[PDB]
Amino acid sequence: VMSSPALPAFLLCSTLLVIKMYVVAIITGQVRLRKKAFANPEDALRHGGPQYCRSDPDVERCLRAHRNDMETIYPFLFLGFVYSFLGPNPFVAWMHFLVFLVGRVAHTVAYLGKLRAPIRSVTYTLAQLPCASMALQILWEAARHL
Amino acid sequence: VMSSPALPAFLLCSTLLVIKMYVVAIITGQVRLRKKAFANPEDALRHGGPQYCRSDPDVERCLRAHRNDMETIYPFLFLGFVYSFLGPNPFVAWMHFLVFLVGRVAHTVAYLGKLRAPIRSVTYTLAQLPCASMALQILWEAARHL
Amino acid sequence: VMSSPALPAFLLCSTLLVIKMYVVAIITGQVRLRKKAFANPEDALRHGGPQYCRSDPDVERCLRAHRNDMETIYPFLFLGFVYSFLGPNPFVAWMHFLVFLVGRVAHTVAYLGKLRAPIRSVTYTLAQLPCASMALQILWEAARHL
Repeated sequence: VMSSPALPAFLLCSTLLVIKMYVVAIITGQVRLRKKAFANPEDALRHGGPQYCRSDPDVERCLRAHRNDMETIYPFLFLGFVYSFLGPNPFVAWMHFLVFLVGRVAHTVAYLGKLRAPIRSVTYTLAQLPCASMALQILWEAARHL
Repeated sequence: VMSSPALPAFLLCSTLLVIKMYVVAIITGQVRLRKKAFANPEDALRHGGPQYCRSDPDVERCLRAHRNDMETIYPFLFLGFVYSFLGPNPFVAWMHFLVFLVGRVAHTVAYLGKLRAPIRSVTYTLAQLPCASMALQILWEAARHL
Repeated sequence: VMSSPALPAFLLCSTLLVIKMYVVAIITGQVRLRKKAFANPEDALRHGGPQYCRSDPDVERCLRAHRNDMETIYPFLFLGFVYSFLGPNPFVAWMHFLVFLVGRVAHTVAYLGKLRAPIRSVTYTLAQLPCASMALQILWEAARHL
């Protein structure tokens, strides 16, 4: 965890984000039960009948939040790990990681809370700043070693 | 592959899971051809006409299985790799990795086989146990290094 | 970046692919605005009214391209990283990585450009060759260390 001074910060923020995605998956399963909206007939028939094999607007929203996480956290997991080893200023580094962690946690709150536009979209942009900063840094760093 | 005693177990289980996802992608393409259900008009027009640009319940099921894999295996790939280096008891470690591998392989069998509830849901929960165990371990380990 | 001779090639191709996915996300947001097709009512109400909470065929296509990237680049990110450390012939290695990079960049061009079948499907198969080559190599390498 100490092979770079930035790596505990990265691993802390990264695993909190993975746990955070795990929390989104739990919430999705609870909305499915409460609105009785199942994607599979074998699920619906178990919970009351085939008419519960149906889509629901609130389940659809949960699925959109999880998908957006996969579009952003998974690249951060690669980028921040590699960036951790480009020996960033460990302050700047956890600033990157913390900005991303705080922005992504805020993103999920704005999506599932149905918060008015443009809250969700602002949080997405903030989180992408450290990632973009990290990807450019890694690119020059790798490019100049070719 | 030996920078930690847990790492061959992790890499073996991890790559089997990646190959397993690759197998799910192959199956999806075969259902699309057999039911003639294409997502894109350029695909449909190539296979018989625009009326084959259509959704199918069995293709939809394949897409749900692949998506659930992305929600779970990809975090395991990060978590199990990092956990491999927290020097777990290499028995416990491959127990984590094997429980996850066996549970996820069982999950895909239950989804695409249309197995009665709650088989698919039980397999998902078993696989998430080692991941949750791994994420908590990594969190304390990184937190205490900050 | 030099802990293996294959690793700069891998990191260069990998981050270009991550940036490439980031570009796909940007394009998706622009199609949503131009066709006025929003997935959330809080978004639609902000851009003209609830009738703009609607699906669009061109937004749907962008989402399919991003999803396919997640199915393929994310495993490459794991596989190519690990393969980088199995000390491949650094020529073969960047050949793997370059074939994947060039194939995946071509895949996105064929999807969003609505190119006639089977262009998109050919590019997907080319990119999967190095990944399959990498996964088999990692599997034997890890299996024989168990």
